[PDB]
Amino acid sequence: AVAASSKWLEGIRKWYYNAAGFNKLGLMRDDTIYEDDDVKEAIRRLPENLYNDRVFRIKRALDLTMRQQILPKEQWTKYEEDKFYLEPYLKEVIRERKEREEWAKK
Amino acid sequence: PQDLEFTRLPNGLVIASLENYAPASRIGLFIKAGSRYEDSNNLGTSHLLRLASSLTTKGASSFKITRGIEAVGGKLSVTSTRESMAYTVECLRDDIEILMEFLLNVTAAPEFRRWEVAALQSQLRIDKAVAFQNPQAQVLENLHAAAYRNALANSLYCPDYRIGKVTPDQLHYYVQNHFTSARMALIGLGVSHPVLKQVAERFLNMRGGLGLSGAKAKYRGGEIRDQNGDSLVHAALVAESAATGSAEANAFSVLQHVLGAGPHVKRGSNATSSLYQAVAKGVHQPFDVSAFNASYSDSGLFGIYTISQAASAGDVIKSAYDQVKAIAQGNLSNTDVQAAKNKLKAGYLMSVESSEGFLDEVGSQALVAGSYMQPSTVLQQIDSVADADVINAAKKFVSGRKSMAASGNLGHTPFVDE
Amino acid sequence: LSRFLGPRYRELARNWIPTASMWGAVGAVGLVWATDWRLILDWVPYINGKF
Amino acid sequence: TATYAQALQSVPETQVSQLDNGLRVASEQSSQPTCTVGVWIDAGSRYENEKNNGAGYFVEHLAFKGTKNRPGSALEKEVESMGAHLNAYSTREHTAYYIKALSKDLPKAVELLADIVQNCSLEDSQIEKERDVILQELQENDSSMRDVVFDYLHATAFQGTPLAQSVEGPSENVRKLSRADLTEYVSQHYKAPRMVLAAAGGVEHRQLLDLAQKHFSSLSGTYVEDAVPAFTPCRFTGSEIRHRDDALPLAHVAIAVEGPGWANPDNVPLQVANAIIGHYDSTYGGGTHMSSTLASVAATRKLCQSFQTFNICYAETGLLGAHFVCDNMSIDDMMFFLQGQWMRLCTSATESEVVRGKNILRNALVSHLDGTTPVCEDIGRSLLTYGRRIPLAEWESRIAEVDASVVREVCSKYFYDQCPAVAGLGPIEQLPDYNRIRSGMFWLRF
Amino acid sequence: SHTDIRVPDFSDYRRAEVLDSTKSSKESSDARKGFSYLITATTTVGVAY
Amino acid sequence: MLSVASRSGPFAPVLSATSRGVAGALRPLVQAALPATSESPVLDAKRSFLCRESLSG
Repeated sequence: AVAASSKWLEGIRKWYYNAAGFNKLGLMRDDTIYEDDDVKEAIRRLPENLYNDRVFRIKRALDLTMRQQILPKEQWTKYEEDKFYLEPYLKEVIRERKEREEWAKK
Repeated sequence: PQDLEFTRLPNGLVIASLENYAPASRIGLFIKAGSRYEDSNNLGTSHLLRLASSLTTKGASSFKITRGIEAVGGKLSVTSTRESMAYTVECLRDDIEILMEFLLNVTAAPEFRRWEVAALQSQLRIDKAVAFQNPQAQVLENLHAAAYRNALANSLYCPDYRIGKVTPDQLHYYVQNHFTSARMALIGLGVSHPVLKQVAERFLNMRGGLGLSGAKAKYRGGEIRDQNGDSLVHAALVAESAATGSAEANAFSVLQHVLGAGPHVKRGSNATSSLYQAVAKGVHQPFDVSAFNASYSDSGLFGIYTISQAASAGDVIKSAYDQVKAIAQGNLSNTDVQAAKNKLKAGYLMSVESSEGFLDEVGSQALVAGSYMQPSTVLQQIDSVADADVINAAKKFVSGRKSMAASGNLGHTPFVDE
Repeated sequence: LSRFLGPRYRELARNWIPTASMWGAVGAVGLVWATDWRLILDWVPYINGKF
Repeated sequence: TATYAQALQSVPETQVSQLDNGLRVASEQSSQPTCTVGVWIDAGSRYENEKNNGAGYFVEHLAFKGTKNRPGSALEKEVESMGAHLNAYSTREHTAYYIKALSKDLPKAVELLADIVQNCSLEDSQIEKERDVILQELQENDSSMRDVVFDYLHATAFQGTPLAQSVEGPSENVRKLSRADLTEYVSQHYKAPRMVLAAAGGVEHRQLLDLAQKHFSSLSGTYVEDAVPAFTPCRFTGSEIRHRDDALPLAHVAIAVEGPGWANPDNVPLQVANAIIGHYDSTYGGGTHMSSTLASVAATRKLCQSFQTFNICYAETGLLGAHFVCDNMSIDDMMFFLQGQWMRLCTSATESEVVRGKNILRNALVSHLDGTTPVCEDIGRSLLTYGRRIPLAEWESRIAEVDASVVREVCSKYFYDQCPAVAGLGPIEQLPDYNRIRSGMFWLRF
Repeated sequence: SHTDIRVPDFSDYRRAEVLDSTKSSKESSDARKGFSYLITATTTVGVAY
Repeated sequence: MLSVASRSGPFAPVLSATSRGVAGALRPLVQAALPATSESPVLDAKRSFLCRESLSG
């Protein structure tokens, strides 16, 4: 939460984004999350058009990896255009699980 | 004592409370909503709104509502008719201020999330099939569709093509236009009067006036037949009568008890029912007859209801209809009008006896008339009905245009023109 | 973590330590019968099992 | 602003009197313009034997159809012309007749009730006509599956006793019950050290007592015919009845252990325990979120249509258990999860679940006493069961004593290694074997 | 009808004193279910072989 | 002012949280089965009759 050196830390976040390479397969950040029972409930709560966009991006990246190839550089996901589409649905599923758990001990 | 405190807020809300000293409390919210306010593009929205009382709201999740009410042993229920919706909460006297906050969240701040509304659509099919195991449920929905062209023709249950397609935006539009403060009555039975008022300014912040202007109901004289495999024939035959809260409506109530409106003795032969004795002169099979009455804010229906075997259905309907003609040309004894007034008075005092019947009686008075009347004022209106007013109500039935609905094996049932 | 901490977790442990020491003491006296544990064989000398 | 404690003290009291006859007279005044008044009798099918098992239900049919002073339909015309209602019922232990009327027609209502229980005519031509109405009612009750299965449970739990027979009787008794069998039944069981005259609503006790001396004192005030019968108890037997029928769409199962009688103090912690198991139906609004474990599971997996727990009491013995309705591929998982809840209460029962079960029972007994007809029935059968009316303040001090270790103790006494009784109505091929049901009464860890 | 269904007599099979169906299942389960279940007692202490 | 349920005959459905779905006031109207042969048929889906609303405690 520093205010003067949050330009330094904005550059480290960009460096780590490029060094990880899901953008070279045309993926977004929320495509790569590990699917536990919590994440599987947020997936089935998505609207139809966002669910269909996610199934095609994953299928295309799984096909590039079978061939040991990547996309042309003009089609790499940019750092400022990655949409965190799954994050508001996941925070609500987790908040409901904490409430069933505080109820069971009290 | 303390008969009732009655207050109108400056934007329409009606608040009424009675302080008993009973161990249990009951609180109800009564709204002018219901199936007469939907048009042909959103049929069945009121049925799904009735089933959605324990979904997530802005102040409590769906887990907290079910767990919080069950922790103190309370109840929550919704009752609807063609013109009204009623939300009721009851528990023990020390817990009632916990359940009041839940009731104001269900009615004044609902959310309608997509994934919860989509899982509820299959409940519409279960609730309708349970209700239609009674053969009177489908006959009485077909009778309202035969009698009207719009508004009161709409059923209480969602149509079959429409199950699966009630959207969250249709639910948001219905509540925003019909659940407003000038259409609402808040009625308390074991609470105080200043505590309900402070509850009332927590939903006086929004939904401030009248809603929209449903249309007048136009009368249609129609017929709906339904051939099926049921073992008995149900049939109903009505005409247009009189609206709730007029001097002719009291005359139709007296005429219902002259003809007969249900038995008083377990397994008794109905010795003082006029309709039952006339049918039993020539029909020696099992049957049942009754007079039917239904009063609304701008119209009413009155007629007869028969249950018979299939080969006897025309004999029963003609014998019953011939008895109403005898009354309409003057044959009406004075000791019969007096015994009908006794059954009507005693039935009214027995129906306000429990806490559920009393709360319903006060809530329907506040929506239609905007006041409360004691049962001694009601009992005077019944005694002021004259014998000529009862004969005049039986002439309005006989000369009026008929509607009909029937179901069963209809191969010996008459058509409405025969 | 706090997913397992609460007044309900060791609630049913306090109900199950009698079902626990019986988990343990039976297996502890089960370990002498199997491999002829001879320094606890005559812990009580009434078992002269070895001839 | 009162409190729940202050409101229980303000409930009016019941006043009990007695005639030289032996008849008891009880009432509760409550300010209203309507009233209910009736007569409760200690008669029932557990007092009949094999030759007259239909007789007490034949007599309830003829009670509203003519006396010596009011022949035929003159009783019907007199009840209806004042706006009153007239009802009856008949269990295995009790019989009632009661009237709902205005609190101005109480002198006429008490005169009508005394004529019914003392001077019923029982004429031969009405007897042959009523024999056909009863034979058609037996066929109508065969299509109610809950009524058939609860009759099976009494026939197998109490096999060789008079508590096994049914209220209506078999069809061959109905066809043979003569007139002399019915007049002998009335002269033997309709006696007044055995009757209670109850009333509730707007009623004065002193006016009710004066009307009882006027109309009821003609009953003979002793036990002549020297019939002092010895009350002999009824054994419980663990056993089973299976009715296989594959053309029915759903299956009905009921399971019971032996419970306590009416006056046993174990009854209050045993219905805090049944309120923790609960009830369910497919039209309920909040499944998968419900506090009961059996209700939350049957809603999530769609395991049944409905279930409910029961606690049925008699003088010396009783039935305690549950009933459920499901399809043919679901019976085995239903019996597994239910027996796992009985065993989790014999051990492991928490203090937070016992607070919820006490709150449910407080609400159920004050909500049952709303109106003059449920109050008048609570007066008339408490005086035949307990000898008095337990006030609501005394029920509340017996509920406050219950804690988690009381519930954990009383459940182990009645459930833990006991032989249950089971009844089933088809399609029941997956109803588990009796050896596998009986093994489900003991545990694995504890 | 279903009211014509009664259980046939099982008194050919019962534990001897429990056949007296007048006394009720309170003293006749204190000492009825155990000695052939002490046959389960010796079938373990002897199962150890 | 007088209710739908005050004059007898128009319909009402009720829904719960813990109790069963109900319909109407005078639908199972008496002297229908009391002259004989009205069998009540069995379900593939429905509610429990007692509604639990009436148990003494």
